[PDB]
Amino acid sequence: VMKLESDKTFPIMLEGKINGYACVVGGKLFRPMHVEGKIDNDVLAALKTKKASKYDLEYADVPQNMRADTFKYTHEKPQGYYSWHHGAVQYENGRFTVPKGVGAKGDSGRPILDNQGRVVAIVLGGVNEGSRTALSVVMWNEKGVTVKYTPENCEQW
Amino acid sequence: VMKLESDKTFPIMLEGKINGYACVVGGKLFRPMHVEGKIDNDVLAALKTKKASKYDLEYADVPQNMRADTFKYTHEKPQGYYSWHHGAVQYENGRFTVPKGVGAKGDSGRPILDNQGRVVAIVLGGVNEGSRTALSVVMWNEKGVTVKYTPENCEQW
Amino acid sequence: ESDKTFPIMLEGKINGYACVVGGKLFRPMHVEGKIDNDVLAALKTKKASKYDLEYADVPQNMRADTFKYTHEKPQGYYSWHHGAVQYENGRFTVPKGVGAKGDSGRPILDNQGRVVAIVLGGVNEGSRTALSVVMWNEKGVTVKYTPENCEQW
Repeated sequence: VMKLESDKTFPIMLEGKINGYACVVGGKLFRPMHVEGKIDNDVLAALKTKKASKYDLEYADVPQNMRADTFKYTHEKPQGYYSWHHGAVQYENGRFTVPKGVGAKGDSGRPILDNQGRVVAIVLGGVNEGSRTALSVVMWNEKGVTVKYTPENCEQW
Repeated sequence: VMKLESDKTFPIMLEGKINGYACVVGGKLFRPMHVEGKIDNDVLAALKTKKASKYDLEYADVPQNMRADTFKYTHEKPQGYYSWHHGAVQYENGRFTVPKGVGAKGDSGRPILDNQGRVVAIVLGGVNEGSRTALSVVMWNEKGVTVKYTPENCEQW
Repeated sequence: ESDKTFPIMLEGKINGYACVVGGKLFRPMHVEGKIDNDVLAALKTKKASKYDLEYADVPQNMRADTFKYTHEKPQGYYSWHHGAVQYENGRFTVPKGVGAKGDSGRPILDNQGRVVAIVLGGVNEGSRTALSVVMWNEKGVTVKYTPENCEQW
């Protein structure tokens, strides 16, 4: 039994450029609503999406054959660190932050993960606040309720 | 357990039981006047309501943080079928009907929706007329004017 | 048996190789072209970017006719299409002047003919050339090792 985890995030192409990302979490597929482009994946690109303006997210149910190859998600956000494509992600007092100079237009849609490989949030954008850059994200509390958090003067990515 | 859609109808409690429902439509919260009890949502339960005896409806503007996530309504009511918590609702000859045995005390305030998810009416009560049971409701016409219809010998739910 | 690794054709040349290991088809992600086998060439692959690989579950009527792999990498000699390979310090090495563009995808086997790693690239380090590979540990976990300044093949 060879367990090779496959990509669960996919670049959204626009004018031949990576304008953001989509990902599959909990049998669903998500993409930031403010981000335009075509998912670099035929199968997923064809799926019709329901829109949730409140969360700047569009989503669709992933095909049956993919139901088992998606990110698991959790509400557990103890203060400490997590990871995302660019590296270390800090979580403290309800805000996710990354190092100054990391993160810019194009990262919208990237997931944030705990050490157990579980998704704790999806990035929508950010803003530099001194030595750190605070992120705008979609998260989830214990009840499964989706919550969107956006920092002061945030910039959509 | 991911919840992407917000609730739009909320039960009204009275002595531990559900006595009726309130719902958010067009940025406003509606509640049947004849129904007493506390809305099971602290923010909505505290809003000061404006009364309109004629329509047996109480209402108040929803706080902006919820204005966007409320039902869309319409005056379009072509003869045919609609839906509500209990199932198929028929609309013919200017009145809504449901099968016998469906609809009772506790259903006042529930909305009836069209296939596009828009609210066409709010239930205030009903009366059995044989194989079918006729509903009392408040609807909306062209001018956006609220209109109330009550079958013969109706009884408030 | 005998054909478990196939060439990946591009513009008429062999840009690399694909192989079936443990009921799965493997193909380097940085290698473009079509597998030299309609059956494998027809399967839809999933991307495994962290490992620079693309794979697909081979059909059932084939799972038994594919390479058998192992995590067992005891210091010693191994083999591949170009000859001897040495495993020492969690690193696979080949003699200098051996291995280059077109080898990505080739498997390395133990004395029992079991795959122990798939070649992704390599970088010369004097008399020996260090290989970048994809392998497995004592837990069935797929791993990717890449030497410094490793050029893709």
